[PDB]
Amino acid sequence: MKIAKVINNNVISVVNEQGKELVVMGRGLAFQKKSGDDVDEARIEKVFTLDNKDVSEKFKTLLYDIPIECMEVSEEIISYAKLQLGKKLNDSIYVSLTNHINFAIQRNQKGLDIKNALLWETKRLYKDEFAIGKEALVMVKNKTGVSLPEDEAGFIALHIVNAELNELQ
Amino acid sequence: MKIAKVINNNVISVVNEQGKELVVMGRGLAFQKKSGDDVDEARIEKVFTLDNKDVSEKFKTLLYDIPIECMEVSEEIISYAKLQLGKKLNDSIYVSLTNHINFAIQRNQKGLDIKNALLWETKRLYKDEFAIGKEALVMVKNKTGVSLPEDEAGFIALHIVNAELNELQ
Repeated sequence: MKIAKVINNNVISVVNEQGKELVVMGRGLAFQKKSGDDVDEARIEKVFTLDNKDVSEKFKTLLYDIPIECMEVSEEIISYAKLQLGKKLNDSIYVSLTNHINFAIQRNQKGLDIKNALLWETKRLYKDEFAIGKEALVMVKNKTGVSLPEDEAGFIALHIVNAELNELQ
Repeated sequence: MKIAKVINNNVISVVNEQGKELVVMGRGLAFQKKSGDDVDEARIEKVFTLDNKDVSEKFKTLLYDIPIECMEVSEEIISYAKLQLGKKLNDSIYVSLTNHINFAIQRNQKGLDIKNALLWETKRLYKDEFAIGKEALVMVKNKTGVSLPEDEAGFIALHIVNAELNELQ
């Protein structure tokens, strides 16, 4: 990607090929470089990505209202899953668990649980991915303490199967 | 949220409680205003949120890969679903469908088919959420041409129920 705009020597503005402007803070990113030049990845300290407030209505509350701690947790949870599967999983699961863990905490406080009505079938039909979900759950309860029931783990397994881009082992 | 850092009159830097530094651009955001003061909502024209090269492993590819068109579509999908349900669904579904749609396109192109073997149970067990999922899918396929089968739609329904705040109506 290339630098399109320059705010200062350290902070530059990039337009990704995916049509998204990024603001990258680095140290001397515009120094000894030019606009239209490919963004140096060594001097990158911090990156900022564009929220287009007109289009990104609800998208805003993800990047605003999700605790960074929960973010790390979810990233590491699915990194665990990705480590076990070997496949670069669909990005959808990562963001779903950040809100889902936070909502699970609230659900736990409410004294309510959700049920997976497909669980009896799911447990048998999807053994490995459910097991990885269980292992992930172990990681969840050991890192945060949040314990989700098998139903909820089943929903995670459903997201895992949607996250698996082609079974090939 | 507060304006903590100021690069110029139109571009400011917020430090959110969720440990997120934000670069918000808007005409006169720092104009007359002060550090520690709240970002003027009417002067918010463009927002940028922090992406960390170390922390955001997968979280990075979300905000990089997602096209603005697909974002609009997904916001509209959930808008349809949210209008039908009258429930402000969990934030996960919005971002999950942007990736799910892009990955579904890729899935369709690669010739990856995933038949939901749970769908046959889902028919009776998940009537409304799946029906609305289908209606939303109709909307997607008419607007974009991107057509998914009942199986994939069923998986979308699983995402919907994970984003559902239960039947609290």
